[PDB]
Amino acid sequence: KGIYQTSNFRVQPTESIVRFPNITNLCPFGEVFNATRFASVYAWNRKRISNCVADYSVLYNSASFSTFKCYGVSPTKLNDLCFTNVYADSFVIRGDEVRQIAPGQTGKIADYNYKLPDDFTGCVIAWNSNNLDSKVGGNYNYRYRLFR
Amino acid sequence: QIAPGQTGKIADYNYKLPDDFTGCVIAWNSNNLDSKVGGNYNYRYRLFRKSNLKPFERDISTEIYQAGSTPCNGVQGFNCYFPLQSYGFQPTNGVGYQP
Amino acid sequence: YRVVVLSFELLHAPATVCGPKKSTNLVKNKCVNFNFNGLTGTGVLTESNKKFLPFQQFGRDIADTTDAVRDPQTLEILDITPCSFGGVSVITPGTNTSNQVAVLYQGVNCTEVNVFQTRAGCLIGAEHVNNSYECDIPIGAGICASYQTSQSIIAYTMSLGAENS
Amino acid sequence: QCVNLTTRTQLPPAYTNSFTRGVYYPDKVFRSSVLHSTQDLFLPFFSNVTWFHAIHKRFDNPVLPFNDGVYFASTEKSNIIRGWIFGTTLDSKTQSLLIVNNATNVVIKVCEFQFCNDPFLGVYYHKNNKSWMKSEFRVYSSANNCTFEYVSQPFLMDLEGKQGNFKNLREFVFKNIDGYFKIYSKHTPINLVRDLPQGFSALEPLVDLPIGINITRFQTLLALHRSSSGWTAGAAAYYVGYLQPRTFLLKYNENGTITDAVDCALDPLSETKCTLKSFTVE
Amino acid sequence: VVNQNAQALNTLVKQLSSNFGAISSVLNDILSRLDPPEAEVQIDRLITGR
Repeated sequence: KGIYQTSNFRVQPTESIVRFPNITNLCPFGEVFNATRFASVYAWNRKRISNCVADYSVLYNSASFSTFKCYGVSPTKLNDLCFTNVYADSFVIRGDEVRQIAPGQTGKIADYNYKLPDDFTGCVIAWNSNNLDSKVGGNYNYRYRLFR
Repeated sequence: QIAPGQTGKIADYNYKLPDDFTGCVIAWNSNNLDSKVGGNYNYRYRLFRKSNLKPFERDISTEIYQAGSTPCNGVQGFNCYFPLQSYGFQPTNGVGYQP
Repeated sequence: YRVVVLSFELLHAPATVCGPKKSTNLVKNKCVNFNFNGLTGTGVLTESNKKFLPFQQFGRDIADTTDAVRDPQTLEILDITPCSFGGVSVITPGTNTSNQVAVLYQGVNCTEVNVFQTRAGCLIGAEHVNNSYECDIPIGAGICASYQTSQSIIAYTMSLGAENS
Repeated sequence: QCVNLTTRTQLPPAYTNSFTRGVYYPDKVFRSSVLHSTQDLFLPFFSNVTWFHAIHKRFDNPVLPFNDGVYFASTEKSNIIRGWIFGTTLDSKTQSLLIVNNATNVVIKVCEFQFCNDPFLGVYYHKNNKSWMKSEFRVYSSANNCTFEYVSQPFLMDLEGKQGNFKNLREFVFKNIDGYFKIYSKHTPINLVRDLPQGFSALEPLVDLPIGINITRFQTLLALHRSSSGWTAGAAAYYVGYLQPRTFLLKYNENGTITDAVDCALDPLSETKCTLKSFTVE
Repeated sequence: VVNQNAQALNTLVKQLSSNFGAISSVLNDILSRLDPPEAEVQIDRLITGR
């Protein structure tokens, strides 16, 4: 006969709460590919993107790209990874020339124009410009280096 | 990648030992036998999986791994890959690629 | 085909560009596990009258334990109250007398759960009697329990003895 | 670029005493009605600081070592302080940092900079139409290989000269920890003659730069004017100090602000306070 | 009696922030970084000291 403490009761959490700041003040990645004119394969511009937040789900789920592929990193894992420097290359190349863009590739455009190192961790994006760049009579503004 | 606490394409997909596992791991070079011409398809493995496999478990499900929203319908395609894969075996492979 | 090549390079310099955020709904006056920025824990979120410095997001007590936090998105002062916890006390007579049992909680009102409340906490399985008798089973806050009269466990105020003038 | 000021005169680095200066909020932790003890790089109380000034026959823009951290205090009228130069070799051979205020935005960049022997900014033709607009840039000749850029929000800075007591006071703290530059700022008006006034002020966070470079030396940018070796300087005084790993007792009030600080090592009295973790010695 | 109890309670609580040889005093931090077999080594130091 008496009072005995058999245990200590503890209330468990019902649900988990999540709170963070806004997504505001991003880098306009959409404007990179949205730019009216792009540099030539030899003239390709290099843009330095830093100090912002990047949302890659809009580019993958927009269905606005002809071909999308990555090397060394999966597209779903980019959202959970923080990068110090992001360089977005811009240029125009032939359709059959897109296959030469990759780590340790060959060909005219790869060796004499633009090449990807074997350790390149980035991604590739391309879409058909025939509705913009190509015009009646031909457009010679975009050139390339044939010999080196 | 086969050992208590170790992770990788083996421990996380097909074959996993528990962290408390007590046993002996033995290995030897069969390259002079198992390697046949360009490859041996009798030994396969699960390349892709949607979650992590627990230790002391064997999952024979061949269901197509679907990373996207498009239904795979049991065939390869965009964001659809066949998880079961075969180890390439050749007599000329390097010590890292030898069976 | 217009091609955009993104070069991902991780150098010794600090990292800035990161993926998107979530910022789910907020809940208050309930036990939940909350994670704010790089801080995690379990407690009850309640808005208080305290005012944090605009440049100080998180607070701490003398024990270095944060009692309140500021919403990383909205500007508010939310006090962090730990979830209800306490010891489980079982007041029952000896096996020879009866098997009746009365559960008692310490430092908490009646939540989980003849449900009565006392100064020591929630007391279930007992009856409150105004007549004060000699103490039998000590509880607390000047309250004792005993098994009496069709008999059950009752909760009465501990008596100091008969009055003598 | 390679030209040096003619009016600039060399002088010995006279020293002065600081009272409580060098106290700042260590972190973002909020605390009230408690007494906290922490160790970090601080300016000891009753220590000796350096005495520099700028005027139309002595002008001081010396080089000083950054070491782990430093404390800066300057009394301003026209806001003659234009910024600071941070770098290891102070040349294009490495990456140097420049914190500058153009009167519109705060420009902060990390590039390969061409170093000038005596960088400054001149301002010409005040007279009527008071002007006070930047013209010549002697900070750097050229820049490239930029890994960082930052620009603050637009603002209007008043560069007009004033007379009498100094109406502006800027006390900053510069340090580098784990490749993170920390800047703490405080601005309050004072009535001062020379040296430093006796009082207490708590500095607040301004910006955080994850640049992650080593700075062994620094300079103090100043503005010159004349009605490029013949420019003149206005009357001003600024100070520099060296931070040391000292422990202070920061007394938090009900609102959360620091009421006063106590250095654990000053005299045998203060040591008793950190021993008891209280400001009342029985 | 009140001061002696306050020092004992305040002391007992402040020891939770101590590392006790562990990498960090927070339990979820060690579990969220080291592998299961490596974490137990560090968690034991906290349990031992605490």
